[PDB]
Amino acid sequence: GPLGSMEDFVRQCFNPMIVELAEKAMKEYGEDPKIETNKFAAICTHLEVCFMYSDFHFIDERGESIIVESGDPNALLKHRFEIIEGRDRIMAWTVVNSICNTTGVEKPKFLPDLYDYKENRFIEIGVTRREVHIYYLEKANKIKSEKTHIHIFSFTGEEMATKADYTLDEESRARIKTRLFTIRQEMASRSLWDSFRQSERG
Ligand SMILES: Oc1cc(-c2ccc(F)cc2)c(-c2ccc(F)cc2)nc1O
Ligand SMILES: [Mg+2]
Ligand SMILES: [Mn+2]
Ligand SMILES: [Mn+2]
Repeated sequence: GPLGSMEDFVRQCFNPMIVELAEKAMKEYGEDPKIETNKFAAICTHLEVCFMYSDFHFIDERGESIIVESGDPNALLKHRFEIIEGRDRIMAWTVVNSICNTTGVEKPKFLPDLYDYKENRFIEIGVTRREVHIYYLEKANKIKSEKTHIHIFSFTGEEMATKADYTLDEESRARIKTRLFTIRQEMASRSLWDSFRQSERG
């Protein structure tokens, strides 16, 4: 088929909010979305996964965890996850330090992606175009902590998580996997997938 542009793909297939947050993150770290386009798409994909991981998960009146998949969460409910990824540097650390000083959970030395109020731990989300075990070890090596929980997804449906503790039910994780499959399939239709896959480094 005709070769599409990654710019077009990102703008067509991600919510404008996600795209805007990704552009802002790249600007902050000194890279141009129109030049490092595979990186741009990876940032959007990862941000979306972070959002999808948190979506629909609340804590109820009794203080335990439930899923409300409809946009009418009753007002006594609190979000189960705090989302860190997508915030600018200052705000991200502001949220992390808050959680930490408040819970006694010690401060991570690198920004994690989420905080889980049910399991009382930070989470690092990975999304990899390579094998999940190799990417898990890479993430883990920036952590000598042992406290930040790691959850890796690949575009082929494999996952790896710290202590084989997957945190979420099968259906929630399946939503994420389905979305990654869709992203892969659409990129492939535009002849962008091979390059995007091959461009991952570590
Ligand atoms: O797990 C993560 C991966 C990335 C990332 C690394 C390399 C890429 F090519 C793309 C994404 C990021 C990340 C998010 C925003 C940003 F500006 C840079 C890296 N975050 C994360 O939490
Ligand atoms: Mg970030
Ligand atoms: Mn992150
Ligand atoms: Mn991450």
